[PDB]
Amino acid sequence: KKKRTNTNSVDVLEYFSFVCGDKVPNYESMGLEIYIQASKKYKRNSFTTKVRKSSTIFEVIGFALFLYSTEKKPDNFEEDGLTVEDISNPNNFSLKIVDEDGEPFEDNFGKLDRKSTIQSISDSEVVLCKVDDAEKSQNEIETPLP
Amino acid sequence: FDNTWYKAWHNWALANFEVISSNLIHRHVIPAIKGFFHSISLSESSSLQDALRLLTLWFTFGGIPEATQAMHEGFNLIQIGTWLEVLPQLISRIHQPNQIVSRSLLSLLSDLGKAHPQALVYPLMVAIKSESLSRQKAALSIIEKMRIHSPVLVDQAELVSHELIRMAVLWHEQWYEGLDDASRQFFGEHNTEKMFAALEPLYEMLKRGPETLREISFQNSFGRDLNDAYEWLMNYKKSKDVSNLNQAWDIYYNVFRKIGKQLPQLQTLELQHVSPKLLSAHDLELAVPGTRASGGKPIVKISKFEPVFSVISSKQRPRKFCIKGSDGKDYKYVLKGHEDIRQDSLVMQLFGLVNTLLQNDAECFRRHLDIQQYPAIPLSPKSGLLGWVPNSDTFHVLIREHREAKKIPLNIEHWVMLQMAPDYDNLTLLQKVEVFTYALNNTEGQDLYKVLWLKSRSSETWLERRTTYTRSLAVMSMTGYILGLGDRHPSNLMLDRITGKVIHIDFGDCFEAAILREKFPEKVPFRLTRMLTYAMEVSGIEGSFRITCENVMKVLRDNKGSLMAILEAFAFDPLINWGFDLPTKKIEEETGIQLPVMNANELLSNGAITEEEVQRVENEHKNAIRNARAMLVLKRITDKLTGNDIRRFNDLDVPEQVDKLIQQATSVENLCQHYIGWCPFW
Amino acid sequence: VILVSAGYDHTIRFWEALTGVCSRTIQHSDSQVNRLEITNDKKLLATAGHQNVRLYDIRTTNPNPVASFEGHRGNVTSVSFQQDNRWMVTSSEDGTIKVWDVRSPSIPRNYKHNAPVNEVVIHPNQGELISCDRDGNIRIWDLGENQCTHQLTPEDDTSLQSLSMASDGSMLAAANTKGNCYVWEMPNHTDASHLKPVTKFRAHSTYITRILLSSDVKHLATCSADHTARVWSIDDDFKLETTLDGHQRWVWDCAFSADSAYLVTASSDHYVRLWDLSTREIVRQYGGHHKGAVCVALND
Amino acid sequence: ELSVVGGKEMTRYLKELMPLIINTFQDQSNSFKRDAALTTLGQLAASSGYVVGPLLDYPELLGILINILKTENNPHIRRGTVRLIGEYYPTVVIHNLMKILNDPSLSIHHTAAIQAIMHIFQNLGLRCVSFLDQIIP
Amino acid sequence: NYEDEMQVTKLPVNQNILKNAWYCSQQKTKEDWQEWIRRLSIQLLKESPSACLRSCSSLVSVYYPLARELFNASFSSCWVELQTSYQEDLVEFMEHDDKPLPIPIHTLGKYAQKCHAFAKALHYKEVEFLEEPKNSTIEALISINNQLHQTDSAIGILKHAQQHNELQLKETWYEKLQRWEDALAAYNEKEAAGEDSVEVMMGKLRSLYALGEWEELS
Repeated sequence: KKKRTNTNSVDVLEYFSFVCGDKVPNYESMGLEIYIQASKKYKRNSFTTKVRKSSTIFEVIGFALFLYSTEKKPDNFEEDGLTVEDISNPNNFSLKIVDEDGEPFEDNFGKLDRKSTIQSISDSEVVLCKVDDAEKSQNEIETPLP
Repeated sequence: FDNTWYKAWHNWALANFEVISSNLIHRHVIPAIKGFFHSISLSESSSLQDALRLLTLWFTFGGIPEATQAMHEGFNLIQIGTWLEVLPQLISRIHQPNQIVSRSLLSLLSDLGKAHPQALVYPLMVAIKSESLSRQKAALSIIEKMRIHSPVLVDQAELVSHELIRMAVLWHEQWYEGLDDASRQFFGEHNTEKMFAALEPLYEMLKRGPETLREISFQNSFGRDLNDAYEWLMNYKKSKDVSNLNQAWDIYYNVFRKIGKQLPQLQTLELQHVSPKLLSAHDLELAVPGTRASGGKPIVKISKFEPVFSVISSKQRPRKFCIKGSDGKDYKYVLKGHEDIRQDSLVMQLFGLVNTLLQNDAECFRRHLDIQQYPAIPLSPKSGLLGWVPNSDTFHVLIREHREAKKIPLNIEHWVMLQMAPDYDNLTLLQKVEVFTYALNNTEGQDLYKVLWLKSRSSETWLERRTTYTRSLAVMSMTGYILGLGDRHPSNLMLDRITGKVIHIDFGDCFEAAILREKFPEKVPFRLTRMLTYAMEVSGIEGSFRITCENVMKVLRDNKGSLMAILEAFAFDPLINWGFDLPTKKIEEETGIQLPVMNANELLSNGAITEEEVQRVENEHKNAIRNARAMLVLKRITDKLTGNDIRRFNDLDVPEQVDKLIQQATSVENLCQHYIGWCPFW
Repeated sequence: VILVSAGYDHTIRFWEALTGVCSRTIQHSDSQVNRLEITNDKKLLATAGHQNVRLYDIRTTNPNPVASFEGHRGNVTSVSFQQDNRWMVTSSEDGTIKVWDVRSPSIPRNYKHNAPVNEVVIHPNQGELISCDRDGNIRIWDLGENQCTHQLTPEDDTSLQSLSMASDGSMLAAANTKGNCYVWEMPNHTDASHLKPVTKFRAHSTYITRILLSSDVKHLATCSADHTARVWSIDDDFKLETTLDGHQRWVWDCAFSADSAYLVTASSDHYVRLWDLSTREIVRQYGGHHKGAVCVALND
Repeated sequence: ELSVVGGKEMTRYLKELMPLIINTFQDQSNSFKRDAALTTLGQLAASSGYVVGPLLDYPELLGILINILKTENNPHIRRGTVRLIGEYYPTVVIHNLMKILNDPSLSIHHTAAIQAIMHIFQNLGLRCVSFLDQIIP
Repeated sequence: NYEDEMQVTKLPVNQNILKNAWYCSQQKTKEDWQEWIRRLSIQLLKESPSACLRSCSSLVSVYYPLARELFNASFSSCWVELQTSYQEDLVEFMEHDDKPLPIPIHTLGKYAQKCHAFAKALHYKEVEFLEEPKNSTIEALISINNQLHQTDSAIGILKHAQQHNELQLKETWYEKLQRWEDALAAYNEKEAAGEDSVEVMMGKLRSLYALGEWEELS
């Protein structure tokens, strides 16, 4: 294809490989603690095997700048400046009973990829700064703080 | 038959002047105004206002030699003098199509613009940087006069016009940010042969290249190749356009990832590295880079300033501090970048209206104030030289040092909105009213007191900096309404760290904020951030709105008749304010009210060529998207604050122009609505 | 039985109005809370987005959108269903009163208001729509004519939040945002119908949300920002029948079940109360809410 | 000059008044006749020196106002005459000492050297509290 | 290496005991007070501000910043002390405490002025005028601000609180006619003030004078 060189898809949506067709894109279903239904949770725009669950939320500047509604979590909990994963949101492990597993934030986040739990149905955890210091400190290569 | 009181008897030369706008013979009988303007150009008539209508709404008539010999030679009897003002208007009015009496007045302006270009020449320092083509040729042959009139002063200010246009912002961040959006819609649209020359005119430029030592080289020395992978998009687009698809597929890419990795090193510069040319001026005469006001001062030099500047601090990036003026006086400046100094010249002109009509006023002149001509020249028609912003502190850092000293976030509102509201997205008017009046009852902004009240330092500098400001909400409060630009953003709502006086800064757009902005039709005079506009003064704008009742009443009627006509020639502001002031009330709710005052479509397809120029439609329709938005200051200064809008016509006088603001910073929720700039601070 | 709904909390909890517990337990997002009513057939209920109708077949508990219907800027001001049930006739925050066949995904007709429609309802004659405009103009839009006029302004410039007509054709009753509840009187007709002035009230001294003139048309259950769940009978009792207050209530409509003896306080206070209108006493208070409730569905 | 030496006489003041209070007869005051009457406002503040409140009242500062004949026309343009007049807080004071003690006419210049070595025992001290003071001290 | 200087501290009991001994007598406190502000000079043990005010020149102007040094340091210690915070009884040292340690003398702050009557504290009174704009504190604010001549907002908060706060009676007819305002209605506030004991009320008599006319007072 060209589906790599449009608007925000050289400034923000570069590492994603769009010319590459769907497995060099394995997609992503993020769902809030303000998913207050279970039917429109964050369906944009996959994983390049290469870029992490640092993908993902920075597409919540790139799900808030290709469906005009799932609100813009501001702006300093997304990301700082449009590269990688959410220093107050992780991803957390899904099981198979839709139990919102708070504690074992080290399968999908920044440490490894979000091609680390095979499934194109996960929820997430709330941060009370227990979650912010054993995840930005494992992530000084996956929060590119330019 | 005159022989008395000649100013009021010139309110006459003006009913014949406005009425007759060949017919007695009137080609004569113009002579009522033309010799009687010469009775009032005394000084009480300084009004340049009605002097332009004579040479403006005569530049339009032209006509027979009574043109110069009895009218313009009637001026050449007195003198320039007062044409220190309106010279940026005279460097816009450059083709007038009769040149034969007007080169001849442009010759005359070569003499007018040869005496005090020594001050200005700076309207010709701009002029030669943009085209005006056949009428910039006149501007270039008027340089012949400047090259006779000490070529020492004009060549120094030229050295730098250039050395600042050669320095202006960067070059390699600028060229790689003017490729960033160009061949982007050329790639995924296609624009094809449109943005085929939005990187071609950047090539030119790096024609001089590995140019100045350690920056216009360190980016083309290891940028020797930052050309070789353009000329594959050149040839073979001539020939394959899906085989060589794959080149704006690449060259696009490579240097972007470099641009960000190149935006955290764009602040501390040199100058040994880009301009060691502005390094080596050391001292020119003929700087006057912000003095230019009178001469008591005698033309400040530049005795410079840091090789190593300190840049803004925004996206735009035009080096803000101070460039040492020799009048031992550091010249305050923030250059201006890729812009328009006929907006900030009309932003000084119109601060020149207005403080001369703040001098003229009643009490309100013993208790006198005046809103501060902000120091700016146009470096390009797209650039400038601004002026340090002189003490202050703007409502974003002005709500910081509260919440700094107080330690309670700006989020808490938008986080007491992430608590009350999911946020405002969807949340119609009784709702946005709702989660307004719970993220407020809670909320308190006693801050303007508390920050007052740190200085204070008489326990009455509290009073003295306010009882300065109190009258300084009032003035540019009523100012920022009847005009426009209200601009709600906390960089606009600047406080003073000096006196506490009205600072607008970052001047948006000539017309008002409701039919703007689409981040809500925000309709308010301006804001009530209320306890920062309340705990400032006793009862929330009541001794202060006593004082908006002073300004409004005064500036409702004090000569509002004219005043108006040549504030309307901002009706037709030739090039910059044509240009920047149509696509003024923001064109996002405008173009659209009358597409079919006239025609536009089905005459641009049926003539062989009649689209180029078609004018009428579209260029005198952009002059009638103007004369249907401009008749519409004039019909928005006669039924709202003489001042038109609502249901409630007549005039609305003091009380009803007094409530048209208490209605609109309480009614209604319309004070709520704006957002990123509204930033709902009690 | 059915009701419902949610407020800021965004918790489509259907409970039953003749019982005590919870019918139908679905959290709500991706928009408010404009609309959570059961559709004329009372089965494909709208839960409402950016004009999203996603009709969740009250009978089958917890679904999946079944029949979108999306597409118009803003949010469906009100999803009336031209009882044909053939026509949805959505009055959105957009403006354009299209006029959805809610049995085919398309917009068959159009007519523009310049001053974000405020009110919509159907007269039940199929030849009517008595579509209202933030100016207030009740512009009588008949469903087979494209008529602006007939247009009449009850109160100029203050928005008509809320038009309630009757099932007859013997009223209306029209209350503006200011909470000034002009009562007009319809020659039950088709296409024309002349509005003829009984009584502007004071709604409310405060702000109206929507005055339904009952299933009965006997009351006028006038609910407000100031928390009151007032009912006002039809004849002369357009003079106070009730002031029903409460705590952050901001009850945002009314409903009448199937004898005008149950008022429902849709309030952001946590509670959707099924009171006892003629009896003014909370008979049935629902906890099924993180925070508030807005508008609202009581098809017995 | 007689405004400057009007102490060192009162008579150099009073007589200066009669060569305005009798130039008043024909000529007008407003010229400087505003500043020679504002150097009077001086020196009228400072009526505690130009000995009309202190020494003897000397029937004087009231031959002042009506010698400008300020009768029927007294306001306005005073505005045209504002025209003619043109923490480590413990270490802001550890200096406010040395700011004040910098006095030329000191009783003992040993109470500007006694008090200095009471900062030089000391902050001399932090060699940053010498290049801030002991370049200017 | 220089800077062997804690150097700043030291609290003064005994010494707050010797201030407690001389507050009965002095009562023109500026003599034995200033003696003792040489002893509130002695910060600690040694300093540059301590053996400093052993100076012979000792001026009241070094003594004022140095009367907060053995006091922001021994200060919040009620040891003798804030037991002797007010006594005590030319009053202008106070104003540097102030914005950043507060001190009580607010309600009595009529006392934060009556010692010098001026009504210098238009901001520790303006902190009590918004605290609660009381029915008698709004008009006491219409009084001490005709002094500051801020009437231009004391006919603000008199035209605001005649509109807003209730609807008042004796300060409204007297700052309306001060001033065209109520000229002949402050005189029609003689036709509803020939019942209020006309005589002294000068709102009803002035627009006969405020304004010739002298015929209504002949």
